[PDB]
Amino acid sequence: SMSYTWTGALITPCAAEESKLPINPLSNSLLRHHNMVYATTSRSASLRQKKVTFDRLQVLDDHYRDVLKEMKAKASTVKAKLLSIEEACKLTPPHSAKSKFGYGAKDVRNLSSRAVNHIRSVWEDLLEDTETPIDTTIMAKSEVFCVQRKPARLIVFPDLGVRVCEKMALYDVVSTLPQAVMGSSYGFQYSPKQRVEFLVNTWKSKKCPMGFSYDTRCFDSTVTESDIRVEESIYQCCDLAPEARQAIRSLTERLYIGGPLTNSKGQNCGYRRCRASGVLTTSCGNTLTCYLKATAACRAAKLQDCTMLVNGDDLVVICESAGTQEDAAALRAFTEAMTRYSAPPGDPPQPEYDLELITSCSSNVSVAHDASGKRVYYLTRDPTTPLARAAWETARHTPINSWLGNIIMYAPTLWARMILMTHFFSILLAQEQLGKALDCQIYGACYSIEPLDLPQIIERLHGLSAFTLHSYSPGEINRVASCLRKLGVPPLRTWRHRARSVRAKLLSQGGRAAICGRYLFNWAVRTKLKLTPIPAASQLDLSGWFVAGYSGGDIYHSLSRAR
Ligand SMILES: Nc1cc(Cn2c(C(=O)O)c(-c3ccc[nH]c3=O)c3cc(C(F)(F)F)ccc32)ccn1
Repeated sequence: SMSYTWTGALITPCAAEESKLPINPLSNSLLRHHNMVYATTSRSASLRQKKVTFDRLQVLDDHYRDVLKEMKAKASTVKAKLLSIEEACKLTPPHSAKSKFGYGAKDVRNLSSRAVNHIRSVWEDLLEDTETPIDTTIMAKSEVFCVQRKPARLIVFPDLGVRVCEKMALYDVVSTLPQAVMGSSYGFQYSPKQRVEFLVNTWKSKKCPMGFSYDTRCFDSTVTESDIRVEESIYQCCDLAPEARQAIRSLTERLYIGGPLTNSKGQNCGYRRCRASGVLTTSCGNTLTCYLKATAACRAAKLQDCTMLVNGDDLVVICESAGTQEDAAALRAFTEAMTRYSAPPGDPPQPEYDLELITSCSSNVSVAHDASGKRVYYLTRDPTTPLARAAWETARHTPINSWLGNIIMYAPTLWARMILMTHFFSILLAQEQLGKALDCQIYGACYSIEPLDLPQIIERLHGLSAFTLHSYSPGEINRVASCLRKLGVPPLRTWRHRARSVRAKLLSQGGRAAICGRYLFNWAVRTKLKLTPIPAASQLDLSGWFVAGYSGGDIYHSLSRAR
């Protein structure tokens, strides 16, 4: 069937859309080639519509059926809980899109009578009605990139009342079931330090390793109605409350498999028969589907001792090499099986014989040295998109601060330490906003974090070595330096000067600011301060941080204030 059908009504914006990076003094201190930075808008939605619209031909075989039964046997160990309305309301982001039924996210979080009454009526309707397609809104996503232009991605999501109900029926399932089924292959259970440990240990565990990343073209569009019902067959192996079983059945038929698309103007836009990007099950569903297809494809290809690491549609496979020619042929056979399963590649996969050459989750393993000169593996990535987005976020107040998420996840990197920490600490200190909580996203969930808590967060996620790395690889240094020239970012010598300045100011303030000056900026001075474990680090409650993926799932993970 066609992934989408369209009526001809346009994908419309709800307000004015900015596509150009503003010319602002603060963003210009970071990045001077402003014309290279752009934001996607609904103006390019028709280009995206053409790309995502195609017929799927799916052919399943015994390898696929065998893997599925093995996955279901593991899912059969899970007992999932129904969340109460209050628990589901507390998981709603404060700025989540308001309902069309007269209430918004603040009303949901406050358990207002109107929000609660409407959520209760939506829940009862899921229990009673197994068939009526649930309406969804389609919007073009506003995302920032550097030139060389991408068309806007499309987001499809149901009303606020439905999203609260999805959490009630499925939040516990999507949070616990993926690790139960996929074990060590489930990527979202790892902090960045654990992910690098898993990759390095997996690579080193092979007698002669070969690895490859597999990029599916327009993954959500390749997901079939059969794939979504197969995904439901896995959820149904859980021990579930009867209302949760019915809600999952109803949500699968009325929402997950497909449904009508409405634009921001309320006009009927078309019909979807593939994965919706904005539902609670998107991450879990994509991860399970990708794992199932790849596991089965590995068997069809006769790839030996395969270890997968999956996060949504992002897949990396590490296996036992059979020689370059045999691997080359087995990888073509893997791609052929993935294509039969309706997961064709975007770029054909390439066999890799060096772990640092593999790019997975846009990131690669690199090596630096700690204070003792000991090799430390860590994950890095090309800093182009992070810097372009940090420039945008400096010029415009944005709901999600990718710069903050990037400092947290890429804390050991040369570019996060020298540029992002320096730039934002300098601005926030000048604004007396170091203690102001900002929103960022980790594995798709929203967190409210104060920049002053960064040292202890970084220590937990990466270890104290995140504050001592030096002797970065020439390849990593060249990539950063070349990115700075391309974007017109001041050179690393300028960042060192600026860091010494903000470090001095931070130390002069004492308290949490001085801890930031000591730990975050020790790289900027020859006279190193002694770095010991931060007491606050062991006290941090990072439960929920690296458990599961929630992209598009409308999840907020910071504490709810009492009432
Ligand atoms: N492109 C992708 C990424 C993922 C998963 N993912 C995300 C994500 O946005 O979900 C981040 C991630 C990066 C920055 C801020 N917040 C985050 O969550 C991240 C960072 C690392 C690491 F390299 F830093 F370890 C590894 C995997 C990561 C899944 C599918 N496609």
